[PDB]
Amino acid sequence: STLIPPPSKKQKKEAQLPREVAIIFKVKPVTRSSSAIAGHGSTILCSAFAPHTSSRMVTGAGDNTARIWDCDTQTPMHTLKGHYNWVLCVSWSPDGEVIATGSMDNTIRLWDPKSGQCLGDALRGHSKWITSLSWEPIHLVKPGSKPRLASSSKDGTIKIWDTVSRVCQYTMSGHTNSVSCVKWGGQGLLYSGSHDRTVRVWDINSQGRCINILKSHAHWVNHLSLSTDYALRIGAFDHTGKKPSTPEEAQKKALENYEKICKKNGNSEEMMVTASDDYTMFLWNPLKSTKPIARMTGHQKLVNHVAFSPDGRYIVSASFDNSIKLWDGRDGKFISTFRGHVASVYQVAWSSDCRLLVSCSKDTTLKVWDVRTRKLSVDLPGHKDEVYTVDWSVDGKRVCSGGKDKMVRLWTH
Amino acid sequence: SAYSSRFQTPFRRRREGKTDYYQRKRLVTQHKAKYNTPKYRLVVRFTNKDIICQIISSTITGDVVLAAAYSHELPRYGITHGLTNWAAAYATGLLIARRTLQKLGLDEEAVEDGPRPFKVFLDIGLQRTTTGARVFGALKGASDGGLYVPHSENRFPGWDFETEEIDPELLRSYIFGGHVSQYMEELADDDEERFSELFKGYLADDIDADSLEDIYTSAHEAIRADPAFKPTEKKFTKEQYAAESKKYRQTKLSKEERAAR
Amino acid sequence: LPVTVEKPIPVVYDLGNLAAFDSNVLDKNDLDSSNARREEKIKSLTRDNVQLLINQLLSLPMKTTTESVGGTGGQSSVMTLLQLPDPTTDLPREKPLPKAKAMTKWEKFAAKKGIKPKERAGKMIYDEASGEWVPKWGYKGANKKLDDQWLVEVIDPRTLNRAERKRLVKKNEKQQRRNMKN
Amino acid sequence: NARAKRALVKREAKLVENVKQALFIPGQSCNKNLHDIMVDLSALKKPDMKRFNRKNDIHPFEDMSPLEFFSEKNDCSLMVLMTSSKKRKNNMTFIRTFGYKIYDMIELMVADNFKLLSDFKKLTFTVGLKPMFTFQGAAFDTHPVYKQIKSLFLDFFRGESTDLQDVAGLQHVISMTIQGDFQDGEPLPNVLFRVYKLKSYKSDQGGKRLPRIELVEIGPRLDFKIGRIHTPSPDMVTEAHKKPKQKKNVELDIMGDKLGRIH
Amino acid sequence: QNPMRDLKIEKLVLNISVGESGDRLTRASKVLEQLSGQTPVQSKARYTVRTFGIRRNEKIAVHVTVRGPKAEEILERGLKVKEYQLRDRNFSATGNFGFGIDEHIDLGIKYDPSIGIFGMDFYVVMNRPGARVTRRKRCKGTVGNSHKTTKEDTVSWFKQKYDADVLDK
RNA sequence: GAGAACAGAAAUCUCCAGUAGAACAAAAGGGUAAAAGCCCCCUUGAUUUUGAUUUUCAGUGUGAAUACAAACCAUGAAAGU
RNA sequence: GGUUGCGGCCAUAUCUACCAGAAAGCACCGUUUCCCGUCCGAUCAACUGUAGUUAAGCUGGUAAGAGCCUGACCGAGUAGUGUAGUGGGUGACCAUACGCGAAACUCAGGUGCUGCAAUCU
Repeated sequence: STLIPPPSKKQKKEAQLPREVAIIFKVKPVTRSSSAIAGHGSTILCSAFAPHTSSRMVTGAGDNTARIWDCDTQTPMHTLKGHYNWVLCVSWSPDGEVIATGSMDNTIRLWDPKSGQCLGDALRGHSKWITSLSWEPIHLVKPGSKPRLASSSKDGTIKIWDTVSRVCQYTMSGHTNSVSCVKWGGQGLLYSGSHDRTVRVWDINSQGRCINILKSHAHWVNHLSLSTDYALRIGAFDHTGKKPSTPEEAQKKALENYEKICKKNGNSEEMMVTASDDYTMFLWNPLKSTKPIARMTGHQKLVNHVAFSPDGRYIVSASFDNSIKLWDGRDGKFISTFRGHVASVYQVAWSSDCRLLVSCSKDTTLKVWDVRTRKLSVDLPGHKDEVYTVDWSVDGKRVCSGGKDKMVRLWTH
Repeated sequence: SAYSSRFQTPFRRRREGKTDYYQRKRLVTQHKAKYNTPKYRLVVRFTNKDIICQIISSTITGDVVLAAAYSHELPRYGITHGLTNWAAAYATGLLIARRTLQKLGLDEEAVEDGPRPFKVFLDIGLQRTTTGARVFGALKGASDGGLYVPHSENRFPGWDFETEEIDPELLRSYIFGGHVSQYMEELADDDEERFSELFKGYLADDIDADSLEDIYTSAHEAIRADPAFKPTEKKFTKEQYAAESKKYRQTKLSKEERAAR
Repeated sequence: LPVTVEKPIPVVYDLGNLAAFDSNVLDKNDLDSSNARREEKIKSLTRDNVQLLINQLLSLPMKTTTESVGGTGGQSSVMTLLQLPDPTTDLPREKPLPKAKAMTKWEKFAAKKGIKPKERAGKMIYDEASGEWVPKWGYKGANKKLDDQWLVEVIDPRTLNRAERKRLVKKNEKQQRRNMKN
Repeated sequence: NARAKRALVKREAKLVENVKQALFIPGQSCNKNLHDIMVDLSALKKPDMKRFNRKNDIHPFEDMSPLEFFSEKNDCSLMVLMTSSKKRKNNMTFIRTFGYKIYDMIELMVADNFKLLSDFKKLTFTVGLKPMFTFQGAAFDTHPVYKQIKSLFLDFFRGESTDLQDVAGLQHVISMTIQGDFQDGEPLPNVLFRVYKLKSYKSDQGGKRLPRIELVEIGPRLDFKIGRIHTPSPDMVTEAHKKPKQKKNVELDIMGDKLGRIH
Repeated sequence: QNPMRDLKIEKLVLNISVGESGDRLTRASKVLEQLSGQTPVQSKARYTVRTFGIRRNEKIAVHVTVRGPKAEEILERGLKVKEYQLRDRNFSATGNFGFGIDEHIDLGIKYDPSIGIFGMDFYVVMNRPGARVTRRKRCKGTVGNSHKTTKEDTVSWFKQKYDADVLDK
């Protein structure tokens, strides 16, 4: 090993002298690993902590049987079954009353957390494998009604789903290529990326009618994201994790948590961002204008992920150049470039306190950065192969990760 | 008589079977080529109808305990039976872990940032090192309680000696006491008289094999809720016990009663 | 209450031994054994010296490392430790240095000739007329294979080979004892 | 046979010597209070410490051979022979060696006012931490006898010479002070060995990070009286201080470059 | 009174000290295997005997311990060859006893001619509750004299069942 | 010491007694006691590089040994070794 | 004041025969569904506390009991031992001094204290 060169003898003589006397809510960072959890014999493709508690968690994989996990015991809990193809993606409802996942097969299957049994007949209609999912935010939802579940597929069509009737209340085919992702914003206007090098805001309130079509990327859009996505995903589940006493209380708490972040500038205008393969990223304010507020750029290779900070003050994105790049959340201005990964980054998840950002890459050793110091915090080796996915618990008590090693691993302070 | 004079007496702690100095020396006497740091041993022990686990730190005056827990506190958490079993040991380990984590202020010298998550070297003492031992379940419970005790998974129950794989479902069934449920189901169809003898409290309380998992889950939730370590009411004063001991303790005879004889 | 401390003569510091020395004149009256307060003044002086040392030790740069799981002897990333300068207080050595080196009558001849140190690449060497390597030392040796062969084509020759090996071993031990003599 | 090789490597002049072992030697005249003071001093010396239950009649000032023999047999270059007599009451003849040969000797008879560790607050005192030192008085840096006592206490209590140390391990601080200033040619004032447990509190008036320090004595308390003394011969002083020793216009530039200079 | 210290067997230990090394030791072990139902453990020679032609470390004998209710059945089966008449000897002062018998085939099991004729040693060992303290890894200790087994207690247990007589004073 | 078919003073088996005249390469000799002795399970290592000496002459950011120190190794639950 | 876990000193702590242990806490104990290992569920591993026992281990008390230990200005600043002087003698060596400085022996005493957490009529 090439150890750091020993200090010069003059440096030791200087160190011998007296020196440098001068009379003149928070999440604990993860720093340690946990026992591996054996499970289905296939590489994990996705993971998502339960919004209401870190003890529950679920992960997809190449095995058809999704496996919920009891993080407190690091043991399998009520393994899911029914799919006949790979579980390409998984997502929890913001209320937490129902789970949703997207199989490589066209079928989609809601699940009940209390037992893991499938919630009715599998959703169907897509001509190609599911790409992403986005539950409707609870604050938009009226009390006493289950949130709608957005869906997307490689064909590029999107079909809003009514979870109660298990039927597609709406459908669209405005994208000529695959929809890389979709998200349900809190303003009531849908947004989604596409492989056709185009983005199209949609107004679900107007029977799904389209209203705008962005067109600035030189290459296909990837991983569309919004500053409000954290509040829209957590479902008004504060870090304490207490369940609201009534559904109307849940609606009020969700509207309050959304207004707290939407009005950071004194006005309700959530920021939006869209990663692209052209080594560029663009801030977006679709309600304000059809053109980007700024053209973020600098990565030497295609960005693989983007994630707004929970407060929205900062933007960050994974890249194939092995150097995550922070950006300002208000204007997209460059801040600092993280480094250390030996291989292309895949995805990252912001800490609930916003002071840290867990990350993973094709290199077996996932890492987490302390954004406040703009420097690496602590490496997290242990995975035997690529860490395809990582996620942070909403309370911050624990972190989970998957990979090609077929050995799920949890992490906590 | 010369044999009594020549031989040197074994150390009184060695004269007891409760300790083995050869292991305690390595447990305490760090080399210590690594940079010096404070260290504490997570002592663990077992006894009939009871379990004991406590953190400890070396001192010139003798070992000092930073925290302690016992199986007898389990019923307050709803574990009214099975205190000696594997799942009860895992529960006692999670209890001591949450208790030390709460007393340490980790949740619910500020310099040299203090979150400094706690770690300890568990010590089973003379208990045999074998896979599936309940002491290993108490260690797994301490590891799940936020304490960070290093340990390979080889000794956890359900381990396959022929491969690195470890079954997690068996570990969950052991943590929940499911082996006791299997023993009860086996007794239900086998000779009933052993069922009438064993688990007499589970039948007197109308306990059933299906409910043991929910009972252990509620006990874990109670351990997560209030690990305050409530002191016993101690109804009688200690002076009353000291007076009661005098009535029967055999005080040494006065010299006046023996020198004359 | 304030941590600040000062003396007319600045305290000497040796941060490597975690030691400090105070040349300031002691008060003979406070140190008298008869005084009941003698312990208190010495305690206050030791407290002031420890406060000065902590003010010095706390200023030293601290190491940091990202390694946290699987480190053999590395410090935890949450942990931080002072970079102690090497001590300035020389102390007597425990034992004399092992300066009793000897050429053993061979290194001089090697310096006098073109001979070079052995490659030290590995004991293993391929066996002749065989599909598997036979190490020449540290394991089953081909040199001892001659005893195991069913025929030598020539007193038993294997006994002569063992006698030659014992002769070489005794010659090496004799050369070692002769180098021990000098 | 390999096990003997490890003992031989331990009994060798390593370029970075391991911390010297201690071997207290109770005397035939030793009083039980002297044995208690010896156990108290040994408790600070752990783990590098040893004991011998057998009583001995060693006379280091009259015959050093037995001490040199025991130092080699026990691999303990340090030694502290307990002794007592009608004149040299509660004698404590500390000893040091270089190569198992005698290096120096000095008497440190305990004062009658000594206090055992048990007669102090029962504060925690983790074993194996390196004590801090806080010498006091100008004579320690000038008087050859006090300089020898300081070097002896440092070699005995400094512990491992680690290149890095946690702040958490500074749980205690050894302390010593001479019994006042003295004019040259006066009898040497008795040394006042002391120990204290460290304490810390928020300052609020001396920096955002520096905490207020406080001390709580734990002992053992002792007030050694100086007596007979012996010093190494100058050739021993030269051999014992030599560095292991294991370049102009050249330096190791940062990043490992060996940049030169023409000047 | 002696409620908690009732006499009871600790274990039965059959043994066969064969007089010569060879394959016959395998059949001698198979005899104990078929008798006790468990695999015999081989016993290597204690040292260089040299008084019978055996060498050190050579196998000479086999034995197998027995416990539980079945041990009493083998005990009675071996006593039947003894005619339920022990000698005044064959009794340890500590409270143990044993005996051997020629022609083990007589004790119940079929002659099985291929196995061949063989005798077998027997040595029962009495014990009392609390004997576990002597062997337990934790809190190991001795036993009190009042609880210690004695030859009189062994003779009393022998008269407690099987109606065995003590022949040859 | 009491004992065990053949089996006795020397076979193998059992119970109570042992500061260990057990086997620890050992020599003056201190000493090893839930081992440094007996039994059982898993395993390479003559691995890589950083410096200070060693002679060389395609003398070479080491081309190779010696010593230094870091990774890597085996084991255990770990301390640690 | 009794007791469990960890300990410090390491025989004032160990060995032999008896007696007591009220209440509380080990232990003995009952079992082989499961993890686990032995020829043997004897030890080890596990099962709940169910049928019991203070009979043992264990805590205390007794003994002209065996060893051990403490301090006394007890031997004693004694014996032993280096030092000077031709002080006596051919001399070895002997009195005179301050140093280092014992032990056998004698006297009196004892047959375990002590820290942390917990518990007990």
